[PDB]
Amino acid sequence: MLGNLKPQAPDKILALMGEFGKIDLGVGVYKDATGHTPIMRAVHAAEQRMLETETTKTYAGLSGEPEFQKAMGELILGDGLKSETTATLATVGGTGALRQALELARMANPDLRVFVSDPTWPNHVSIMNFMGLPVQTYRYFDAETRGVDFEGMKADLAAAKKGDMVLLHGCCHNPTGANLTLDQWAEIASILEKTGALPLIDLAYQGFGDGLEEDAAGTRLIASRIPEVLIAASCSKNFGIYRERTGCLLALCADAATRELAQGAMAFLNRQTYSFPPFHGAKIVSTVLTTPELRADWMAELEAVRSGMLRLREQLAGELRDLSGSDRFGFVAEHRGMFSRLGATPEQVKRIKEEFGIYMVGDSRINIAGLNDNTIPILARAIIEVGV
Amino acid sequence: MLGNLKPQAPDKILALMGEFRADPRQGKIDLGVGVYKDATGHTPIMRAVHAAEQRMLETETTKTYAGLSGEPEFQKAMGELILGDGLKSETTATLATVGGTGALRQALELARMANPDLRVFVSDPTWPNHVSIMNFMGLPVQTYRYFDAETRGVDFEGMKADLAAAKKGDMVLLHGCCHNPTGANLTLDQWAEIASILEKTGALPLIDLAYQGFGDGLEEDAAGTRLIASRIPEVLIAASCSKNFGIYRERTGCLLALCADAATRELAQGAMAFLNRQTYSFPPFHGAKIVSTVLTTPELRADWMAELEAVRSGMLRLREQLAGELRDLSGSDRFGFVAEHRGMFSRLGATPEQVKRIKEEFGIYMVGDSRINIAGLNDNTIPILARAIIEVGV
Ligand SMILES: *Cc1c(COP(=O)(O)O)cnc(C)c1O
Ligand SMILES: *Cc1c(COP(=O)(O)O)cnc(C)c1O
Ligand SMILES: O=C(O)CCCc1c[nH]c2ccccc12
Repeated sequence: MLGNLKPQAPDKILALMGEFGKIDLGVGVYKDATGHTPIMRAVHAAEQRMLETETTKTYAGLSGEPEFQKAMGELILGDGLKSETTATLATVGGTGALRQALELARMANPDLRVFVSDPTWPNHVSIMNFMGLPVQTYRYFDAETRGVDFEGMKADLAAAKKGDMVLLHGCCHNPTGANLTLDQWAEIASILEKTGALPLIDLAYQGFGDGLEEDAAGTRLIASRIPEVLIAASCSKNFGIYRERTGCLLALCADAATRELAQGAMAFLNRQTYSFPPFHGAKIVSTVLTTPELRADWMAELEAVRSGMLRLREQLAGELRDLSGSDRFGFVAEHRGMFSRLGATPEQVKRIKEEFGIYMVGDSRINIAGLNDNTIPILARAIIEVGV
Repeated sequence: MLGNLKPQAPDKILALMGEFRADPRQGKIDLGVGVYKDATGHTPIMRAVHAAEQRMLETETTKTYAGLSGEPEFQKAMGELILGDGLKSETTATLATVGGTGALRQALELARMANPDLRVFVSDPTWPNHVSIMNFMGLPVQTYRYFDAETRGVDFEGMKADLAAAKKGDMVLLHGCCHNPTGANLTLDQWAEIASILEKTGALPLIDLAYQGFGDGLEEDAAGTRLIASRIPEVLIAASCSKNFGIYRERTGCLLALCADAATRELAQGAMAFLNRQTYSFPPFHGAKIVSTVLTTPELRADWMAELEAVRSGMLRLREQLAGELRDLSGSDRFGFVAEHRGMFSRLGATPEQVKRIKEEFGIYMVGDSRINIAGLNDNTIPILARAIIEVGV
C-alpha cells in the first residue's frame, strides 16, 4: 500500500540547509558575530528555574497554560487585549498556529479563499495547497524600487469578498523585508472592514524590526478596528527557542458568545491533531514574560540583536555604494527584519553559490544576520563579480 | 464568520473531575484518573528523566532548528527499544511526533495518502480518541469484537470472524499491549493467529504502542509487535513515551513505517517528513532528547528500566491484592480476571446503573464504562472498592 505513495516537493529554504569559505545566508535564524545561534540569557535562566520547580509532567492544558495564554496576548496586543472576546490556543510553533488558523477558518466557512502577498513565505502556499484551499495573490513587492507597491496592493485587496481571508505579515516581511507604514495599515484596515475580509496576521518576528511594541503597532491597529481577526504568533525567533516548537493562535471575536465557540473549536482542533501542545517552550516564555528581572534582560538582549542587525544593513549599503558609485542598493538600509530581496536573477544567484560559496535562497533572499565586517566586503564584491 | 461554528463538546474529563470536586464527602475516591499516581497520590518525574534534563541544561549550546523528522539519535534509539535486534533499518521509516496521538494522526494521514478508500477497523471497545480522530478525518470505521463483557477476557473467536471481513488495503488498529480501557490482552499464540489473518486478507496493521513496560516488561510487552513486524511486510507503529517515561506534557512519540523494500522506505520517509512540515514543521525537541539521552546513556537507561519495573511490580501487586480481597468477600474466583489483566486500567464490567450506585453509596468514582485505574488503589482503598463491587451486585 505504501508503495503507492508519490514523491512530494521539498522545502527549498531547508534544501540549502542540507547542502551547506562557505557563507550561509539562507535559513531564517539569527546568527551572532561568530556564526552561532546562542540561547538567550533569560531563556537559559528560565530553564534552570524550571528544573528546580517542576514536580510533575502530567498532562496539562489542552489549549495551553493560562499563564502562557495571558503573557502572549499582552505581549502581542498590549492593552488592546480584551480577554472577554479573545480565544487563545497554544500550538506547535508559529507554523502550527497557521495550520490551526486555516482549519478554524475553513470550519467556519467551507468556501474560504485565501489572499497572500506577492511574494510570501513559501510554506504559506504549501499548507494551503495541501489543504486544497483556493489561493489568490495580492500585489506587494514593488520589483524595481525594491519597496512595497501599495497602490497595487490596495487595488487587489478591494476585490476580496467577505468570508475571504487575507494573510498579512505583521512586521519584518519574509522574504522581501519591505514593510507597511502605520499609515498604510490604517488604509488596509479601511479596505478590510469595507470588504468584510477576515485578516490573518502572521507575527513571527516581533522585535526584529523596530522594537517589541513598535513591531506590533500594525497588528494592534487592525485589532482596534476589525471586529474579527486571527493572529498566528511564533516564539521561535524572538525568544530564540526554534527547536522547542512554541507559538499560539489568537482569535479576536465580536463578543464572548462567539468567543466560547472559537475557544471550544480551537481546543478540539488540538485534540484531534496531537492532544496537548508541547509544554517546555511555552513554559520558558511564560517564565520570562512574567518575571520582571528576566523580561528586562530579554528585552535588552533582543534590542542588542536588533540594533546590531540594523548596523550591518547600514554597512552593506555603504560598502556597495562606495563599491559601485551608485545607490541602487540603498534599499538594504530601508528594509526591516532579517531578510531582504537582493533582486539578483537566478543565474547570478546560482553562480555565487558554486564558485564564491555563498548560500542564499534562490530568489536572492539574504539573511543579513549571516553577514559581518569579514563577509560583507566579499559579498559586495561577489554580487559585482557575478554581475546582473 | 466565526459565529457559524457548531459548538464542540468538551473532553468530558472536566465534567468528571468537576463532579468529583463537588463531592463534600471526606473519604471519596477517584479511579477515573488516566495517569499513573504513586502512593502519595502524585505523578512523579522519573529520576533518569530529571537527570537527563540536568545534562541537557549543561551541554545544550543552541536551540536552532533541528531535524524535520526527528534527530537520528532518537529515531534509532526508539526503533531499537520497540523492535530490538529486529530493527531492519534499510526498510524502516521513522517520524518524531507530538505524542503518540501525533503518531496516530500522521499514520492515518499516511495510509489515506496511499489508499484513498481506506477503512479502519477498531476494537470493541477502544480508546475514544481513536474514533474521534477518524470521525474528524471522515474515514469509514468498522468495529471488531474484543472485550467479552461476561468473562472480562478476550472474545478471540468473535475478533477472528469480524477481522476475516477486512479487505486488501484496509487498516486494522491493534493495541500492542495493555489494552486501554479493558486491560484484557492477547496471548502471543493469539497474536500468531491474528498475523495469519492479516497476511491472508492483506490488511495493513496500525499498532498503538503506548504502555511498553507497564504489563509484563519492556521486552515482553513488545513481543506482539515484534511478531507482527517479522511476519507482515508493511506495518505501522505509533509509539508513545508519555507514560513509560513520565513525560506526558512534553509530547513525545514516534511513528514507525515498516516497508517491503528500500525504495518504499524512501517514499514513506519523504511522505512522513512532508506531513510534519504541512502540520507544524519541526517536531517538539525537548522530550525527545530526554528519551534519547536516557536510552543511550547506560547509567541512565539502567536507572530508568529499574524505576519502570518497580512501578510495574507495584501495580501488579495491587491487582493480586484486589483479586484476593474480592475472593474472600465473594467466595469464588469470579473476579480473578483482575489479576490476569495487564496495564494500569481494567474494565470491571459493571453497568452504568451499577457504576452510579457505587458513586452514590460508596463515594467511589470511575469512568462510566467501569474503567478503573489500578494505580489509584492501595491498602486503604482496596477493601472499600471490593465491598462496593460486591454490594452493588456486579
Ligand atoms: C519563522 C516563521 C514562522 C514560524 O516558524 P515556527 O518555527 O514554526 O515558529 C512563520 N512564518 C514566517 C514568515 C516565519 O519566518
Ligand atoms: C496514551 C495513549 C496514547 C498516546 O498518547 P500521547 O499522550 O499523545 O502520548 C495512545 N493510545 C492510547 C490507548 C493511550 O492510552
Ligand atoms: O527561513 C525562513 O523562511 C523561516 C525560518 C525557517 C523555517 C521555520 N519553519 C519552516 C517551515 C518550512 C520551511 C522553513 C522554515
